[PDB]
Amino acid sequence: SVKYISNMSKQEKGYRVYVNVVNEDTDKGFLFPSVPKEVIENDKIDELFNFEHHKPYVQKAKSRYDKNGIGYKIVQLDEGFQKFIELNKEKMKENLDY
Amino acid sequence: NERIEEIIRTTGKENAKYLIEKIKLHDMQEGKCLYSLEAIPLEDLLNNPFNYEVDHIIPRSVSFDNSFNNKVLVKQEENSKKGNRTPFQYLSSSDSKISYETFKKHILNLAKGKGRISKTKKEYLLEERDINRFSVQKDFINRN
Ligand code: NI
Ligand code: NI
Ligand code: NI
Ligand code: NI
Ligand code: NI
Ligand code: NI
Ligand code: NI
Ligand code: NI
Ligand code: NI
Ligand code: NI
Ligand code: NI
Repeated sequence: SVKYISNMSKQEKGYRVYVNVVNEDTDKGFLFPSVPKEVIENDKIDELFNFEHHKPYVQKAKSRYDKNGIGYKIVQLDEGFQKFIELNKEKMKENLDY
Repeated sequence: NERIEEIIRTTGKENAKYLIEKIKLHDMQEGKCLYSLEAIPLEDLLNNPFNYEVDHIIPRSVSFDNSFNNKVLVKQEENSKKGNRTPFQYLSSSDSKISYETFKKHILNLAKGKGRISKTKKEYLLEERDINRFSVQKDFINRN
């Protein structure tokens, strides 16, 4: 199974984070409404699932995991949140996510 | 009402009979698909009405709301991608075309600023809780 950071949004006290867990045929999307800033800026991905999230939305696995529908570049969770922020900072600014 | 009345006269009463609900939602939304914020030209809605569907903001499984407060006109693909999710759950995903922040800013202005939508519809659109939770479904049932 591969975990992707698919979407992020900077908030006043943290970050909204969306993670897709993909295996052979299933995509499970986890919506984390509020992740502390300290976890985000330090790439503490091992602490991500310690925080509250919605129940996973289950759908068929996509044939491609390049960019999300907004245009942000999708990164693997092991690459860290800072990677996602670095590649998508300008686009997130135009979508009120940064 | 006057704009809708002019549309009915030009389109004819026959075409107005089957699409009046979509025309009202289109007028309410100022011609915008609420989930993609893309333009829905009136001529395309009148000529290809099946390309646009009436989505229930909160699934009636949870909402029990079939009124206009729980209905929005969206592109067919957006209704398909959303599934049984809230707008918040859908727009935070990787399946959406716009961010929830852009969506929320537009919805707040559509309600507070323009008054095009009801307070009930605004709270449906900006619902940020997990509608799959026992407690959240209980709150929706108890609000009745
Ligand atoms: Ni991974
Ligand atoms: Ni939890
Ligand atoms: Ni792509
Ligand atoms: Ni129709
Ligand atoms: Ni009607
Ligand atoms: Ni026309
Ligand atoms: Ni359902
Ligand atoms: Ni109902
Ligand atoms: Ni309304
Ligand atoms: Ni209001
Ligand atoms: Ni509880």
